[PDB]
Amino acid sequence: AETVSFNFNSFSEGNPAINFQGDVTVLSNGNIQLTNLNKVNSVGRVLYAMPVRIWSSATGNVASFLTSFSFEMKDIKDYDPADGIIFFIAPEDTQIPAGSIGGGTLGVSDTKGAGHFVGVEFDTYSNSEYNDPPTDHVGIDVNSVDSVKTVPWNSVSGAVVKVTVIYDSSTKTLSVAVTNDNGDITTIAQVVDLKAKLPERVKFGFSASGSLGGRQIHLIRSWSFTSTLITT
Amino acid sequence: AETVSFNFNSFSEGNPAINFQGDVTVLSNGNIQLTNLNKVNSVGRVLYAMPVRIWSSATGNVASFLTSFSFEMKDIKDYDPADGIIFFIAPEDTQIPAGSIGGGTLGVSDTKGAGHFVGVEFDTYSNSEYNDPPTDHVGIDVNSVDSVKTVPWNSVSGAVVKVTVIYDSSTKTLSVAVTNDNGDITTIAQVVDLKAKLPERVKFGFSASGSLGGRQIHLIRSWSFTSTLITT
Amino acid sequence: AETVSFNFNSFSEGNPAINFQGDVTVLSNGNIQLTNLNKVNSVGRVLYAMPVRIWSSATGNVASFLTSFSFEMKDIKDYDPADGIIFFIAPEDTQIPAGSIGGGTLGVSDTKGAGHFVGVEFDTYSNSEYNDPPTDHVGIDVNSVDSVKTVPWNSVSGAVVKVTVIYDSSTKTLSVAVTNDNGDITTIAQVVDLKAKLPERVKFGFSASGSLGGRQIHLIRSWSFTSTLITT
Amino acid sequence: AETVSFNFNSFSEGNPAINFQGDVTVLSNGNIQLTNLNKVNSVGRVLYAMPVRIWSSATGNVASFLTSFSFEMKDIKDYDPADGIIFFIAPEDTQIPAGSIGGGTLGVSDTKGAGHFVGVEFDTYSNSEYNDPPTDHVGIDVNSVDSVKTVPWNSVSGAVVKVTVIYDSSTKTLSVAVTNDNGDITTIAQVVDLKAKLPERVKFGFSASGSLGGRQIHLIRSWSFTSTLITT
Ligand SMILES: OC[C@H]1O[C@H](OC[C@H]2O[C@@H](O)[C@H](O)[C@@H](O)[C@@H]2O)[C@H](O)[C@@H](O)[C@H]1O
Ligand SMILES: OC[C@H]1O[C@H](O)[C@H](O)[C@@H](O)[C@H]1O
Ligand SMILES: OC[C@H]1O[C@H](O)[C@H](O)[C@@H](O)[C@H]1O
Ligand SMILES: OC[C@H]1O[C@H](O)[C@H](O)[C@@H](O)[C@H]1O
Ligand SMILES: [Ca+2]
Ligand SMILES: [Ca+2]
Ligand SMILES: [Ca+2]
Ligand SMILES: [Ca+2]
Ligand SMILES: [Mn+2]
Ligand SMILES: [Mn+2]
Ligand SMILES: [Mn+2]
Ligand SMILES: [Mn+2]
Repeated sequence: AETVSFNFNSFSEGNPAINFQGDVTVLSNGNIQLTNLNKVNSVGRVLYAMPVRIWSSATGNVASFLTSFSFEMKDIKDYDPADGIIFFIAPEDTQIPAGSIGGGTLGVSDTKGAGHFVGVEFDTYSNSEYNDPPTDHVGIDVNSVDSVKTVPWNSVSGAVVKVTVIYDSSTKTLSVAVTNDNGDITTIAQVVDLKAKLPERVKFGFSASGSLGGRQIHLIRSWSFTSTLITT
Repeated sequence: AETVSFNFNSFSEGNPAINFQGDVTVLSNGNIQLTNLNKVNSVGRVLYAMPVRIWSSATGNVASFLTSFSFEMKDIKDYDPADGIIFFIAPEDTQIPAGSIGGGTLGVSDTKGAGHFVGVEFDTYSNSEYNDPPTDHVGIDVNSVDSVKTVPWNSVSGAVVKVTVIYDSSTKTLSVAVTNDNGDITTIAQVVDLKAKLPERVKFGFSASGSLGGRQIHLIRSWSFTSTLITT
Repeated sequence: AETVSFNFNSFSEGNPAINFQGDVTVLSNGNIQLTNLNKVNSVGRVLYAMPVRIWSSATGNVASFLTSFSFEMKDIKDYDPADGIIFFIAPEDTQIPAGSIGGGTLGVSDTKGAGHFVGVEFDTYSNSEYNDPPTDHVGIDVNSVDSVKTVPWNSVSGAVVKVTVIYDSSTKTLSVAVTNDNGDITTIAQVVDLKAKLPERVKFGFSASGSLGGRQIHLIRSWSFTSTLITT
Repeated sequence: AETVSFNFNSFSEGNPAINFQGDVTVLSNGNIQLTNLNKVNSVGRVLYAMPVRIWSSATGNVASFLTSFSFEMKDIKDYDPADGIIFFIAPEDTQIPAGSIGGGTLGVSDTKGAGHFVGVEFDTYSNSEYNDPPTDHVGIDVNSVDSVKTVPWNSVSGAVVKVTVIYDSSTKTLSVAVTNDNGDITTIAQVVDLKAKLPERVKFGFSASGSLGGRQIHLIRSWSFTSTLITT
């Protein structure tokens, strides 16, 4: 049993266990602020520094995992509160796309909206170019920000959201339970075959992005995670 | 939207919010103890007092939910660690099976292993009459202790186990993640139509059982739960 | 080469290898509950029945021990979570001080806070009369609850805490390491000359107390111990 | 609260969480074998992949850590039962010494015994060139295999040994508790300033070596670890 687990109640610039990319920043309170409010097309991403072996080519066994995190998206004048956050899974060599425009790409794809990754996105801006629902939403993404599936949701400015994700290898099911400010849960599940979509080794993390007129605070407050790959 | 959220840090058999059936007892430390270690074919169960409306005959909507709980199973001389714990959902009028032989029925089915309920079992004994895996296991049961699906698990005596369950109405999936002592995680998911297997009004709870030579300590420590049904 | 080792995964007041002093009871789950929630100034202690030789009056040698135990402390309505647990070493004829007032004395000292012992305390109520720090803390005590040194700590109700203690004769150093709920560790060390503060034969154990308004669950889940006295 | 914690009950050729240097090899049973029996002056080391930040340049705070593990040293026909196993901390760029001659350098220092590391050695051969005690022994080394302090010990062929170390950052005390096969314990402590002897980012692991005439099986069976640095 090859297992990976950790728990962050706060963060601090300096911990080698974390990989910072782009305009990421660690506030004084311990929170991670993914984007810069004075930059255009800002993009910041945080990843667990250590790669996770989600599946073996030898045994063909895929790992299952449980994870929970919490974030916040406070509005600021006078920009459009966009574009949101996305928890994602990518190859360990992953970097912010070359010449990223941020915006509706959430920092994980090119302009077309494609890229190499898997993710649960929290959209606060309806990008019609990526077939985005009309209202805020939660989506399951696979190599594209044009979600394979999405569900209506609402991002309350200054609210702290609680999220729980469960991946079951046996069924390739990716479950997401989102708990809003008002104690109401929201959920979206989807069968995503990770062994088919990503390499044996990957990195998990968070990405947020903005643009010219679309900007907002993107805070990642906590994150606990555990993954287990059977080796027998 | 219709929501129901509650959280139990510790229990008290003098609390109206919970129904106590069988030989359930609440130890001075707040712990719920399902089986009586002294009794034979001891059956103990707990249910949340107020029924939860998991679906509408008017709208046809099914509710999604996120509930988590921690329990503990510990051995004793000179019996066999048995039989197990099971998180179940059933009709609001549910009661322990008439003339319950406890044992491998986890106190929710009849001798043939059939009852009206959907739940997640935590098996510590391999009953062949119910086609059980040769080892300890976690199983998804739908009206029978002859699990729809199962996963090799390991019940470590004296260890506090954390369990997280997600029910996505849309896909009808029931995902489960269990954290062991060795820090490794175990998961199991399975599509189940609550709407087709259960009434619109149900009750959630826990139940355990023992036999003649099969007995062990079954303790439910904490339990949080939130479910939301859309009415629009 | 004189060694004394044992291991308790659970307890039972039947087994005589342990003295039961005070309001201590043993729950059906095998947890040694040290205080009586319904009593005022309750005090309950537990000692390993066999006295341990921690130093020879022949060689002048002192023993080294490695011991680890796990406890739990949980709040209760509607009293202040008090007062704490203390692992301690004392003369084999040790008993709860005469007319103990529980509370901050932790059941090991008299009113002023003086007693004949040595232990690691897990204090959960700042007692100014005993120069207690402002928050919960772990302290090393020598014939007094006015700790020789303490370190900031936090008690999480219902949380199962693990502790590992090492005592090195050569350096007369007592090193503690607390493993909290969240996963973080808290340590504290202090040079304590055992052969100078106690007699050849002593008894190891736990204690806990309470007052009129200070009450809470003080459990002892497990306990392993190994000591070795060089006789060569 | 910056914390790093993991737990290996076994290992696997392929886990990204572990760096393998030298003759290291992973056995079919999960053990790690540090030295190659058919090689001269063999050297094999295993390290925790992620670099650990033991102290901060900003807060001047040094972290504390708890860690335990078990290993096995078995004889072979018909080489000399040498040289031993060392648990150490070193700069994140630590590599097997250049031109390493193995033997009594335990693969962590040069021919004169010097090196940049901190660790607990389990010496099974007496190297007078490093001022070694005459009998098997455990020692606290600081940039040298000429131990800062040692304690008589005994390496029993085939025996599984359990070790627990505690580093209290405040007193800067490094404490070690070893448990021979016969259940007896051996302890050794010594103040060591990590903030002074090592950089901010270091790595933990195990090392072992042999010579042309001295060889033996060095196995690392398990390893758990928790370090915490105070950010506030
Ligand atoms: O809250 C529980 C607490 O109760 C006591 O606290 C000391 C208390 O004594 C009364 O004499 C004084 O009037 C008041 O000012 C003091 O605060 C108990 O001593 C303490 O250990 C704890 O149980
Ligand atoms: O006004 C906000 C809006 O601005 C653009 O049109 C960007 O492409 C979108 O992603 C969004 O940020
Ligand atoms: O040994 C215990 C075992 O005994 C039988 O075989 C019962 O049918 C099981 O349910 C279990 O209680
Ligand atoms: O006999 C074995 C012995 O051989 C030499 O003398 C080496 O220097 C030692 O490290 C040890 O390996
Ligand atoms: Ca968008
Ligand atoms: Ca069974
Ligand atoms: Ca106090
Ligand atoms: Ca040597
Ligand atoms: Mn979208
Ligand atoms: Mn079963
Ligand atoms: Mn104190
Ligand atoms: Mn040496």
